[PDB]
Amino acid sequence: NINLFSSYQLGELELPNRIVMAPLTRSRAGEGNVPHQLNAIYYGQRASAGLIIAEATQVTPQGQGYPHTPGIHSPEQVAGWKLVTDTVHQQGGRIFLQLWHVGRISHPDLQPDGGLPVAPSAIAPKGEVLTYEGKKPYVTPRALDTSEIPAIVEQYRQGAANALAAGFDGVEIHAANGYLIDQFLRDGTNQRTDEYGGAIENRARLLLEVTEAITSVWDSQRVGVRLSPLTTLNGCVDSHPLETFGYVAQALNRFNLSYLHIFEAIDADIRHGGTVVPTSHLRDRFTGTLIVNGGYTREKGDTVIANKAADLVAFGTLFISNPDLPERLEVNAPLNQADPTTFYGGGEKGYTDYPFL
Ligand SMILES: Cc1cc2nc3c(=O)[nH]c(=O)nc-3n(C[C@H](O)[C@H](O)[C@H](O)COP(=O)(O)O)c2cc1C
Repeated sequence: NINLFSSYQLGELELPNRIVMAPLTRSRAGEGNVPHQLNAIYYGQRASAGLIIAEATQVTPQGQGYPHTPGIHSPEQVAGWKLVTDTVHQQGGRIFLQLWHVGRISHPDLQPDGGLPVAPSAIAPKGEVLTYEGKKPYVTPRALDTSEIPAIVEQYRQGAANALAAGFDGVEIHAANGYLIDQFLRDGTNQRTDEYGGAIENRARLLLEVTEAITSVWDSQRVGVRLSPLTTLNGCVDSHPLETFGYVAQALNRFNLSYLHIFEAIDADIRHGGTVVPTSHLRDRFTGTLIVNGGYTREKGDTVIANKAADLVAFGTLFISNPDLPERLEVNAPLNQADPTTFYGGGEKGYTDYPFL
């Protein structure tokens, strides 16, 4: 009778419970997009998680899309992240870094030399993007040349190598929420006519090449992949999500990965006649560890573990406000209410000052 509090063997790591801290952008990086002591305190406070997945962290300068997110491309960033991994390990926790490239979801003001964001296809996102000077309209990204795809893969490989030097326990490839890899996956954002567009094997190719490069740096059971099959975030939608995401789930088996992590869009059920990609479909086609996420509670997490629908359950919002979420869920304590006004940017307030039980 396994439940959220059951231990789990994730490759060589023994997780003390099945509760994962989802990756959460908090936009509190210092100069040079470098993590600092306050970020180490924040993650250390949450080290009772079975596994922490750190916030999305750009693998290269062009992969930044929002002010003050941390990177994993410079020696100063590695040193700052080692403060974080040192603290988490001292607290007896485990932490993976989520490796990011935002693709088109950026602005020239955040790019080297004020250049265009890059993407599979030159299709502007709708609406506005935050810059240092304030909100501005998006521009149209540059479509990468076929010859530049190896450079993207190499940027991910280097980000993964830097994460290894920073003392992480593993890495998660951010292939969700409409960022660069997801832009290639989904046909709403990828109109390419080379071997990276069109057929599903072509749209999946960037993710698979990135995965192969990263599993050349890390043992493969320390590499996870995140997908979000039915999100509409960032204007990124696929026309045949069951076929697309079911193909990816099966295609990842041969890499012997740490896990596949699914963020189940919060409106998946109401935004269709029903969910067009039940997670069961992905559970059936990926044979490894499955993390599920999106609106989970103690009740719902225990149910999915008991029914064998998932192995691990990641919590986002609740881990912002409850540093000791595992203990609170275990003893059925009150939960602190998250304050969205301090999710992104700032200092201690709404970051390290949510109380323990
Ligand atoms: C403030 C905030 C920042 C987030 N940043 C990231 C991120 O860096 N990477 C990611 O893959 N998802 C990110 N997400 C999505 C969360 O990981 C999670 O999937 C989502 O909030 C749903 O889970 P929940 O209902 O447990 O919060 C973020 C969500 C929030 C609320």
